[PDB]
Amino acid sequence: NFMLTQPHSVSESPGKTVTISCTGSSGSIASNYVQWYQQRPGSAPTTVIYEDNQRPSGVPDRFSGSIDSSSNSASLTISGLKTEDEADYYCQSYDSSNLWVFGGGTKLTVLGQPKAAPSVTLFPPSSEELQANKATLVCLISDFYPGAVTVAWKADSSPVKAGVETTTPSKQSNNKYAASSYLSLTPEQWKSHRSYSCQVTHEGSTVEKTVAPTE
Amino acid sequence: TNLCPFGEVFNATRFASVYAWNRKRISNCVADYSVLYNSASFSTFKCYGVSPTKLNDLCFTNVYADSFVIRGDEVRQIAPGQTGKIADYNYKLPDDFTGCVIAWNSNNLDSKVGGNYNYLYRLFRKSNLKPFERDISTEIYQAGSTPCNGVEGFNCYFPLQSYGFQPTNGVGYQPYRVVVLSFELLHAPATVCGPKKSTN
Amino acid sequence: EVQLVESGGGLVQPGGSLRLSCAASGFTFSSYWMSWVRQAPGKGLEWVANIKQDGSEKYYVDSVKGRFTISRDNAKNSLYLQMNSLRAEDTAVYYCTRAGWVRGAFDIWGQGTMVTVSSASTKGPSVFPLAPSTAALGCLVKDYFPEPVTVSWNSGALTSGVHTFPAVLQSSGLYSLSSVVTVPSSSLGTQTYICNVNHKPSNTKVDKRVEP
Ligand SMILES: *[C@@H]1O[C@H](CO)[C@@H](O[C@@H]2O[C@H](CO)[C@@H](O)[C@H](O)[C@H]2NC(C)=O)[C@H](O)[C@H]1NC(C)=O
Repeated sequence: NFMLTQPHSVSESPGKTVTISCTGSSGSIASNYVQWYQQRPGSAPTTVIYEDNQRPSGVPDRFSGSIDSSSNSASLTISGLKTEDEADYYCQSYDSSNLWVFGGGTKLTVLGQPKAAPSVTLFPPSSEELQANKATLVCLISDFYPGAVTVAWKADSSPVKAGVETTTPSKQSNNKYAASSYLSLTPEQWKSHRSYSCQVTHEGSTVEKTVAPTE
Repeated sequence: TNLCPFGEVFNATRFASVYAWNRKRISNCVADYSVLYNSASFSTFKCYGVSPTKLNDLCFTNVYADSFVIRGDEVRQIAPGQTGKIADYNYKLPDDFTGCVIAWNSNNLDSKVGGNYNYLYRLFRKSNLKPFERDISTEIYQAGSTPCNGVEGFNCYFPLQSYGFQPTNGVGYQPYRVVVLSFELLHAPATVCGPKKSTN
Repeated sequence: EVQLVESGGGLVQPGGSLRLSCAASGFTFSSYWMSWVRQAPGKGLEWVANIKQDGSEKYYVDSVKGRFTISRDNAKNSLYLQMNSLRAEDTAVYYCTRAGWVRGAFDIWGQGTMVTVSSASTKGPSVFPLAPSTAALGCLVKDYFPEPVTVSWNSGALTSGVHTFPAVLQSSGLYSLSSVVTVPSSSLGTQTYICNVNHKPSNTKVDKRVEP
């Protein structure tokens, strides 16, 4: 039960320095070697850092691994950012109980434009679909940067684990991103509650939208 | 092809205590490091100053296999720049250390229902140990300004404490066996190499 | 020059079998450990299996333990993964990697091979209206398989405010998307606003009138 946990997304300017953390959950980071893998969308991963601070031949000086003896965590650091570095970065180590564990990954977005809050639109199930004994709420997110959000659903104040289906954000043609989240419901549950809520988190700021059956 | 005595150092019935840590010089042999990485059984395996993979194609004057026992949550202190009970008064490692640290859980061997107090560690010391220094002194730690004259009371503490290794202990309390390999490069015969053994 | 080439992926319905194969080149294959790392689409990396460089010890994840068998032919410079009794969660891209001792350093990554495990057959989608309250309406293209699908607006003429969102592979293994257009408030009531869906595999075309 030794998980590696790293944040979801970080961002910085064309030149800057940026640091991605990777903290062990149960077991000592620096009890074994910690690797870092770069992965641009659709491509295979490549190794930027092996054996704690070490970089393969070909990787620029900008990348630098390290290990914090205090927080039980390693950290990748990219001094003097370059837009080519925009990718997902996974950390990885080994443990005798859970062999070859991997991090969650972190999307490093090199900011080419100002950050932008997402425009969220939520639709209730249609009159037609309610006839069909099904009900789907459609939450539509667009025009946000960088490309990562977090979508949560609240049944009338309360969380909803089942039924939710959410797309991974994809680039529209202004270099911003857009995603959609669907709540697969039943007509019984839809008419039951006073309202359903779609809550989208993005770089701290959360945007909420809510609909009510009665009409 | 003299095969270096790693079977004797790692597979060893009795290990030392950390304040009184064992050492085993290694010379005049061919060192098959392949077994030590391909194992995967060890809980900690990190080397400092040299990548393990490129060790078969390496030669050294002497290898030093320090071997002792500490509790689970103390292996972090066997590393450069580390501090704590073990790294300061029992076994210190230098900043420019050049070698490997290997440890595995030994609660099935160094524990016993009731507690195996056989292994000790040092509680108090006048000051920190120099790198690779040993301290087997049983001198009563004078914790006041009044001397102790060789027996402990108030302001007087027998400096060696024990380890209550029980097989139900928490992992951070369970016993581990550490083997610290030290590599030496003197302007000297350099009589220890790995697989690439075409020079003799 | 190191390169790894995975083969033998594709589509298979649940409970079935499938055999992957990855071809090594440019390095001493008999001198490295070999591992499979998978990656569910839109999700992270997960290690799957590792095999010692003779084929003596094999290791896996508990997820696939008992169902996946790893092997290797050192002479033929090839690594294999016999995947039997597959599930939906096994859907991922399956990379083959060099690791090199046992403790890390997954040196090189092949380009991967796709493995899709879906019990879904080709089906045309149901279409539902979004019926707005600047307004925004659209259509809901539900439960079709496989991708792609096509959405025109107002028989192909309207193209100004349209935003066709990507689909989801829902729990049922059936895709579903929705496409919307923002329009003037005073454009409703006096505008047809039909949406035209074409699912080429299922060959079903559906035009849906969207009205407040
Ligand atoms: C400690 O002893 C074990 C066994 O007594 C050694 O291990 C074996 O290595 C051979 C290599 O040919 C394998 O075929 C066996 O399967 C291994 N057995 C076990 C139980 O691991 C081991 O190498 C010894 N330790 C050291 C450091 O030499």
